[PDB]
Formats: sequence, structure tokens, C-alpha cells
Amino acid sequence: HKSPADIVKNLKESMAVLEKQDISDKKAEKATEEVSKNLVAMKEILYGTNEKEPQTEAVAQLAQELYNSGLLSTLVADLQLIDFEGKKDVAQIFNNILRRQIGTRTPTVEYICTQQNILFMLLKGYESPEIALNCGIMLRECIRHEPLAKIILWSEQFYDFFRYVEMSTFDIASDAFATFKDLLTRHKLLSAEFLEQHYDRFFSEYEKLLHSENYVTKRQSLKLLGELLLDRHNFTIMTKYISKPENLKLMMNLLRDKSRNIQFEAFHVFKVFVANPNKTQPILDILLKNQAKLIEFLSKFQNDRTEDEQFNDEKTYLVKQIRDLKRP
Amino acid sequence: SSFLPEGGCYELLTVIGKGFEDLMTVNLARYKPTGEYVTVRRINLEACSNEMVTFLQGELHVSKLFNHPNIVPYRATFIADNELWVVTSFMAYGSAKDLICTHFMDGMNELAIAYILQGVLKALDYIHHMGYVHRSVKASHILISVDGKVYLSGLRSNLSMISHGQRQRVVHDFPKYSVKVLPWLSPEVLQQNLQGYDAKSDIYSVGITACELANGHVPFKDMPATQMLLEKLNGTVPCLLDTSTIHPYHRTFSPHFHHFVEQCLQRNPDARPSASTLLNHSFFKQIKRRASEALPELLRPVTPIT
Amino acid sequence: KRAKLIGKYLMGDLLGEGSYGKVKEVLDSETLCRRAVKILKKKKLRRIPNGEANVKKEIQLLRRLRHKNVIQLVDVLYNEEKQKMYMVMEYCVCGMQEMLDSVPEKRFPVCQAHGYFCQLIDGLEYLHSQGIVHKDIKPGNLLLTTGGTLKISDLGVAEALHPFAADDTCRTSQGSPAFQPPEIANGLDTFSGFKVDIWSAGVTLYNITTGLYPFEGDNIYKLFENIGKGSYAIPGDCGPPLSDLLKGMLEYEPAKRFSIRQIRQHSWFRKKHPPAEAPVPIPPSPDTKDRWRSMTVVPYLEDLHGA
Ligand SMILES: Nc1ncnc2c1ncn2[C@@H]1O[C@H](COP(=O)(O)OP(=O)(O)O)[C@@H](O)[C@H]1O
Repeated sequence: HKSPADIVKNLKESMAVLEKQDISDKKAEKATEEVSKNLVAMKEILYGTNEKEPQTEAVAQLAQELYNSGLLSTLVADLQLIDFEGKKDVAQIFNNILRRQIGTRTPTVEYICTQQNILFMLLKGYESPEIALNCGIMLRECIRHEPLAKIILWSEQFYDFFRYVEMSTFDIASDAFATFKDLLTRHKLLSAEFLEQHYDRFFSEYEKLLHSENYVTKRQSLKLLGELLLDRHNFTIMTKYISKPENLKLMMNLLRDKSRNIQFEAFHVFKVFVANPNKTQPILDILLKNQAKLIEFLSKFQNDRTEDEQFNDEKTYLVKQIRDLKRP
Repeated sequence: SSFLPEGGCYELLTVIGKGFEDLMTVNLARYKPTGEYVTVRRINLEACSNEMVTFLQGELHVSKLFNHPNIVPYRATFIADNELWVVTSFMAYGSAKDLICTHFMDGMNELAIAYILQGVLKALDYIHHMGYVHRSVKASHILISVDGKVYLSGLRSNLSMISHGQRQRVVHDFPKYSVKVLPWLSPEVLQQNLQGYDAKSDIYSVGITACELANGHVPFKDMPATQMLLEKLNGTVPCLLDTSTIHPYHRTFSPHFHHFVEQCLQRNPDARPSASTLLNHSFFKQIKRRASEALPELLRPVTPIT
Repeated sequence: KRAKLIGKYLMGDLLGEGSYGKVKEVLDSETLCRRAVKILKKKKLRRIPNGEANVKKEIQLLRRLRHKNVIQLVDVLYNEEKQKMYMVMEYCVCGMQEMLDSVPEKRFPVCQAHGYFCQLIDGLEYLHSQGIVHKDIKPGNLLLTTGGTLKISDLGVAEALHPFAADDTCRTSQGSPAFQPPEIANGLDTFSGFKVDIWSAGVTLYNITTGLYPFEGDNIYKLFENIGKGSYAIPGDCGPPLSDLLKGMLEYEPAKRFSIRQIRQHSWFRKKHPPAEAPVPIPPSPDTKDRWRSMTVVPYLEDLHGA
């Protein structure tokens, strides 16, 4: 039977035939069949069969030859050349080898920290509809590991996500938003350290999502802003964000949106500007100029939502706070 | 052909069905750039909670992982104002249920049921090999084209058996948004205990669907859901209505069809045959002609939409 | 014997008894979903110290928390004529204490204990990020679903931090005495709330891996005198990686005691543990001896004949 070193050499050479295809289709069909057969032969070493479970020596030899040969970089780079069922086999091989451990070490994360281009070639795959779904699966498995999430967050390429969450093909745009949310919410201290050092650039892009003409982009981005501000790891971001008059002027416009869902999500962020001790004078000037308009509005705001007791306590507290404002 | 993700390109012509909770409208439409006829499914997302919007996004992931001749292909997906729009090719005979409600009110012919259930088992054999459990196999989710091809279409209900990279032996998730599906679910899905369920749960729903196509009405039709749960738990199994089982009693089904429905509907899930084992069963060996030659003739009382 | 309907729910048989009342199985008669209900007699709530305020607080917290490792509230139903309240909850098969009582050594294999401890730390990091301090972490308040997912349950004793407070400082001593830190036993005026839960998760990991308690006493005064001394031992069958983690938790001074970060970064936490021994199963139903713990509702369906 063939070894891992034979199978890695087979798949390496058949990929190198697909790379050019200067010879006619009679060679390309053979090369495509070889790539398909050798991707199943690799997956049988990693996942086994019901009568013959994975053997730890074969997995160790396969994982080492996939570092030695550079074939993990080649399969990610040339993923467009592979057939439909074969592209799912590359994602299933990649995720299994990424979860490998040697005691407390993860040796595939130690590998990807050199040849970091694997992470950027997966992120670039959102621009190619025939590979975007498989690139998204592999990329979400990478960002489970804090060194790989850190390479992506601290890169000039991260700001491409503000294009990818607005694409017209909704099954790709919603997969890009799932990857974007996981980077910001999984590793709490890394995300808080990023949001401090990149505050002025990140929130200058994020306000454009709150102005989006796509309903689902507008709805999901305003939900996530409330979850980023209420998290106690982000307290220094939250107290800085609510100190800006531009950020209150936006939340008082979103309270008047035609969507009941956008109005209700905006209320749960607006609440935090008024409930704040130690307000800065620009916020007090805004609320003093709007005092009667806000009291009249909050007395009418979603009164048919009678099932919720804490919503009525918060409305009552806000109307009291807006009556208790003192003139300069 | 590629379909543009813009709401202006489609002329909506008529309503052909409804679904989800009661939020989905299904329309026949004309694609203006070519004149091709298509199905558009529309859901107003302002009527949806954040759980319902997340449940609709899972269907769009699964419908991209599958490529099989007997599973419905999705042509485009986009947002227009408040509404999620999904586009597919149009199946000119509708669902197998639409045929029963219009032209086959006392049940279908045995050879037409053989062509339909062979196409359904070919789609399930792919889905079970991919590591998924379909849920809601029912006669509303089986669609038929003008050239007699049969498609399975219930993909919103599907669950993966893969967890943390491992294919699990059984799963325990009770199916969400499933009130209209409860008659077709197996006893081991409804029990919600430490046993769990697996891919053998669809082989029960194929047996309930085979009874529905043959009898023209579903098993457990008039029952409150709690009475149907009691009859499932006490072990009541539904079967074919013909002159051997007892106005329409001037027929018999073959002993092969009676044996097929009894290999499905078994109480022990491990005694049920797999989808690849059922495709070898002697019930299907009465199929001689090609499906695209025979099925339009077996449906001769019907007019297809053109 | 006889069916009773409460809103859309059909009443089943007894699952146990909590700190405030009976717990029963119920069936949603519209969707057939299997649920649990906590029954709160208002006559009894006003006999328990702050019981009516604790039930109101527990409902207000459970309406706003959503995580894979924290219990879910489904409905609250009232019967003002009979003076009752019902909380309808997600169904869980048993608590972690019922499994530990079901084996003679009262412990789990290291491979099984690690799998529950990672789910506890995922649930605590959620609760702490939301500003909730759960003062009563112990195996009696950790519940298992049929899929083997762990749920943190009894939020009645918990404290919620004010949104604009810069740190987790807490005032009030509450919860199970055997799981409390020296800060509580010495009766201090102020302490870090998050560092109390790390001690209670430390006594939990010590107990489920060792089958013992680090501190003991015949009554509350002797128990708090023994906790206030801060001194305990770790047995000889305890491995060096686990013994170090159980010394970073269970540390006398709150500034030296581990954070959730130092727990997730520890060698015993990040290691992969082999299945060297058979895991402890969920025990069979205590009365009927049913190994699958199936629904009790069938003799109630046979009274109602549908509906
Ligand atoms: N592409 C299609 N071509 C023809 N009829 C269709 C098509 N898609 C749906 N239908 C019709 O619409 C009905 C409802 O769609 P379905 O997918 O079953 O909705 P749901 O699962 O939400 O209940 C079908 O049973 C059938 O009558």
C-alpha cells in the first residue's frame, strides 16, 4: 500500500500538471482524476474507515510531509482548479491538520505563523464566488487560534471586510459577516487591545454600515454594536464612544427608523448615553435642546410591547433622567 | 446561466404556494434579460425574530454544499427592501401533493409512486453520505419538472451529524419550526431522551410519504398532535388501503409495495434498511422505461404549467 | 393518573425539588417539545428570606442572558386565584451531583472531568463579560442535557454589577458555605466578585477529580474557622499538572489567585487527555429503573385522549 510520502508526491505532481494545462484535455482529465483520487487517499489517512480507525504514525508522517512539501500553500492557492467534491475534501483535510496537538503544542499554528500568506489567500477568496464558501469554512477554523486571529486583526487586509459584508450575493455577504463577528468577539483581551489602538480608523468605517441601504447589513451591524459596547472587557471603548456628540446624534435618528427592530436596537444603545454618570457638556447641550421632544416621544415609544417589565422600568428611568436635567 | 442579484430583473406573475410559519410567498416569475420562467420565494424579514433570521441563513449554507441531480438547485439569493428573495428553476407539475389535491384525490398509481420514491431515495443516499440528517421528507417537498425529473427540496430542516470534526453516532436536537411536519417525524425523534436519532429516521418518513401518495391522505390526519404522539408511542403503524387491508376499494398494490412499506416504519431504527439498500428492493424492478419518457404519460390526466 | 393543563402545557411527573419549590416534567401540547417547570407557591415565597425579590431578580436576569452553557427560561405563567407562579425551563436530564452520588469513589476520570471544566469556564467567562457574579457555583447547580452539554442553572443567589462601575467589587456574603473563599469566612466589608467564582470553580474541580473536599467542619462556625486558616492538602494520586492548577485556584490572597486568562493558558487546561478509563454514565431513572429516562407523560396522554 502507498505511504504518506507517495501520496504527497502524487498530489504535488498532479497539481503541478493542472497549474499550466498547455497540453490538450486528454491530459487534463487524467490530472483532474489524479487530484480527486489522491485527495480521497489523504482523507482516509486522517479520518479512517468504520472497520479501520486512524493510525497515529501515519497521521504524524502525513502532517510532516505536508509541511516539508509546501503542499498546504499550493492547495489553498490553486483551489479554483479542483472539482466541486474535491474542494470540500481540501477543507476537511486542512481543518483536521490545523487541530493537531503534540502535548500542549499546536504544530500547524506554529507552521502557519511562517508562510502567513495562507491566511490572506483564504481571506481573498471572498472575491471568487466558486471558492468563497470553502475559503470561509477554512478561515473560521484558523481564527479559533489566537496567533492566527492576531495576524488577521493587525493587518491592512482586515479592512476588506467592510466591502465583503455589503456584497449583493447574500449567501456570501452573510458568511463574511459571520467571520467578521467571530474575530471581534472570540478572544476578549486581543479584541479589546485592537479596538483601543485602532479606534479612530475602525469606528470611521463602522459608521458606514449604520448608514447602509441594505436592510440586513443595517440590522446586524446595529445589533453587534450593542454587544461590543455592553461587554465589560470593552469598558474603556464604551466610555469613549458615548462621550462623542456625533454618536448620540446618530442614535436619536435611528430611534425614528421605519423598522421596529432598528428602533428597538437603537433604544438599547441610546439608554447608555442618558444613564451615564459624569456626562461631557456636548451631550448635556444635545439633551437639554431636545428635552420636551424626548419626554413626549419616550411616553409614546412602543407602548404596545406590554409583555416586557424591564423595558417599562428603563423608559420610566429615562423620562425621569430627562426631567432631572439642570439648565447651564 | 447566471441570474443577477437585483430586484428589478424579475417580473412576478402569480402565486403558486406559501410556507415557513406563514411568512413565505412563492411566485412564478419571468426573468426579463432572457424570458426564462423561474420560481421566486420571498420572506419579509421584519416579521422575523433574530432566531428566525439565523435559521433562514443556515438553509443558504446547506444548499451550497450539495450538488446532486435530484436536489433543487438555487439560482440566486438577495435582499430587496425588507424581503429575502431566493430564486430557483420552476417545476412545471408543482409538488407531488399539488397533483394529489388536483388530479389524484384517491391516491396515485403504483408505477408513478415507484418513479417518485426512487428519485427521493437517490437524493437521501447522497445527503446521508455527506454526514447530514434531512428532516421533513414529505409529499409537499417532492417536486416534478415538465420532462419528468423528480427533486427533493426540504433543505431548511437539515442537521449535520459532524461535531468538532467527528461524525457523531446519534444526535439530540429537536427540530425547530416543525409543527406542520410532526406526522412524518419518527418515534425516536419525538421521544427526546438519552437514545438520540440518526439517518435511519428518514427511512420512516419515506414510509409515511409512501402511504400518503398511495392513500391520498396522510396517516394521523385529523388527530390533535398529542393523540398522534400517543399512537406513535403505543406503536400504531399506518399501512396501504387496498382490498387486502380494507368506494375506492377495487384495487390491490403488489406484495413488493406492501413489503417495502413494512421495511420502512419499523419500531427499532437499527432494523430499518439504509437508503442504498432500499434502491435494490424488488419494488423498483417494475421500472422498465426511462423516467423522462414514462412519468408524463403516467400523469396523463394532468396539464403541466407552460 | 389524571391530566392537568396549564396554559398550553400538559403536566407530567416530578423531576425533583429546588430551593423554592417542586420541579416537574411538562409537554408543550402544540409543538410536542419536552420541558421542565419550577412551581412557586406564593404562600411559601414570603416565608423565605427575600424569596419574592430573589424570584423577581432571577426572572429579570434569565430574560436577558443567551449562551450555550447557561440555562434557558421559556415562559412565566401565573395563577393568582391559587396563588402560584410557574417558570418553564429548558429540560436537562440530571445535575452533576446525581452522577457523583452514583459511583462509590464520588469522582470522574480526568478525561471526563476536563470536558466539563472547559464548559464551566466558557459559561463563567460569558456571565462575567455580562457583569453577572454567580455566588453558588457547585456540582449541584451544573445540569446536563441529553446531548452532553453542561448548563449553569440556579441564578437566584447571583449579583449583577452596575453598568458604570469600573471594577467587580461586591458587598454581600451569600451561597453554599463549603464553596466560599476566605474573604467570606473572615467576614470582610468588600471583595472582588469575579475572584469568588474562581474559588468555587476551584473547589468544584478539586471535588469532581479527587472525591473529597479541601475544607470540612461539623457546623458553619467550625467550617468558617477552618476556611479562615487557609490551609489544605492535595492527595498523592493527584498529577503534577492538576496539582499546580488547584494551587493557582484555591489561593488565599485574591491578587495571587488565577484569572480566567491564566486558567485557559494553563498546561492541564491546554493538554489533550486520553480516554484511559470508562466514563461515568448518566444514572438510570431512580423509581422506574428506565436507563434512557424517557417521558413520564404517556399515562396523562391516555387520560386526555389527545387535545
Ligand atoms: N420551484 C418550485 N416549483 C414549483 N412549485 C414550487 C416550487 N417551490 C415551491 N413550490 C410550491 O410551493 C409550496 C411551498 O414551498 P415549500 O418549499 O414546501 O415551503 P415550506 O417548506 O416553507 O413549507 C410547495 O409545496 C409547492 O406547492
